[PDB]
Amino acid sequence: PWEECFQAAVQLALRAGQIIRKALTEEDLVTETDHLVEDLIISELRERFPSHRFIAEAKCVLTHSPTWIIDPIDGTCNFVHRFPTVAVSIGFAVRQELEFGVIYHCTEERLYTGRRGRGAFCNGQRLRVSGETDLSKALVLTEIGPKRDPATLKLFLSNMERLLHAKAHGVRVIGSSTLALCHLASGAADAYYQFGLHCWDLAAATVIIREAGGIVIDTSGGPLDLMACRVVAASTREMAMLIAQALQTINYG
Amino acid sequence: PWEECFQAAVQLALRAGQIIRKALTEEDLVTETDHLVEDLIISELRERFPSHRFIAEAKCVLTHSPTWIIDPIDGTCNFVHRFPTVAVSIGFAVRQELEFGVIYHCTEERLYTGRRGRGAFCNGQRLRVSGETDLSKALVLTEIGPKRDPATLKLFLSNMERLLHAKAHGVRVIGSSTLALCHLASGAADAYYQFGLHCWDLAAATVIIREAGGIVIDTSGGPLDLMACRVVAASTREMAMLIAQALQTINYG
Repeated sequence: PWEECFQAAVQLALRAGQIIRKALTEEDLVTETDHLVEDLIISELRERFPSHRFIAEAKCVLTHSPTWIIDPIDGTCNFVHRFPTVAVSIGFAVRQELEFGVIYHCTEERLYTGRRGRGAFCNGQRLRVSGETDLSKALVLTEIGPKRDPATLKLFLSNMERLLHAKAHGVRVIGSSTLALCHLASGAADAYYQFGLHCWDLAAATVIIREAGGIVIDTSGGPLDLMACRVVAASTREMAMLIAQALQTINYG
Repeated sequence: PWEECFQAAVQLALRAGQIIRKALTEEDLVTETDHLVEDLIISELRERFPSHRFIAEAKCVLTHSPTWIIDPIDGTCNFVHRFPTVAVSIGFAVRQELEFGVIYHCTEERLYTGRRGRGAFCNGQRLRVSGETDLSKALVLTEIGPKRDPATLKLFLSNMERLLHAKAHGVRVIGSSTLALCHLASGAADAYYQFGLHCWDLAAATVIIREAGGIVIDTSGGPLDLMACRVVAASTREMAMLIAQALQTINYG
């Protein structure tokens, strides 16, 4: 698939961002809009492409038929706290390979879109990653998984410690893996990494991060594995490795 | 002092944000705008209030005469990386006590202003902190100091570890202490904490964080000390303590 679905996704992404931007208007039970958004998006594509499959929130089991990997609201915590960093992400795959991705920054109203072989764009502007190969001039982004047990957050702190020790020019934790991947998608950041993020968070962000220079691999260096809750994206393969090589396998799924 | 200076600060903050928003337009030597901004701001107030003193970037030595504590650009790193989170902060003090504060989010165009006894406002909207007393429902913000030696970033990771362990509902690192303090200033965040941040970073943010419920104290619980590169702000005295009590003295100045 191509064009028709891509346009449908954009329009849904936008309509969605609106309902969630609006939902943010006033004063933990607003996990209803999440549904409403996912409900809006899916009930419509499921009615326009009846043969398609849908992946959202074991479950993630990607087939060869065109499937939509959707994250109605990335950053619920931000949302529940009205911290203006939340998104809607719609990625589309066919033949078990990511075709396009659409990500809307609801409050800032930034629409990141990337179609394979067609490049990446954020509100009309064509995104290009940075060329940053030196991990000492890198601006690394990350997210603290959903866990909290002393064991998992032992390698978390240490892993961040390694990057910091690595003389890392700076690390940011914005609470929205998708939007963080979108910063890397543009000049904004030089690399992202994490464990515990699901397939619907990197589905769309990867088509973009790729269509704009960038590289998305496994926390091992190996090829990207949607099923494994782990990823490492960066401006260049150089950086993509120094980060991965310096990481330490934690365990999510 | 009061009114006249406050208006002058707003206008300078705005004009400043513009030059820096504009400076962000295109493709590490743009540490000139920093000067230009600080130069603009100071050369004008120093010409409108000749008897005033100015504090900016030992140095911080606050007197009883009206002095301006200025941070021309908070978040140079973000700036150097075009990560859309950078600010201009202008705080004003008289009688060794903070009178008002003005903070401009250059890209988002958000103008946080707070005058003691007159409350806090962000673009006309009146800010109020959250009521969050439970550290398990808190959204904590922080910043990694400018250091990197293994010792200082031993308590950093551990201190964050303690909050996380404390079952902290979430932690964010946006690279802009002022703007983070402004999120806490509004509903956005429930608490902030850090070591290694200078007096010009919390000068203005404190008048605001206070004029909106909020509390700003020392990482010890004691009263706020501008001179010490350390602060702990929060929605309520409850939270303000759990955070402080669980911290571990690091050392900056």
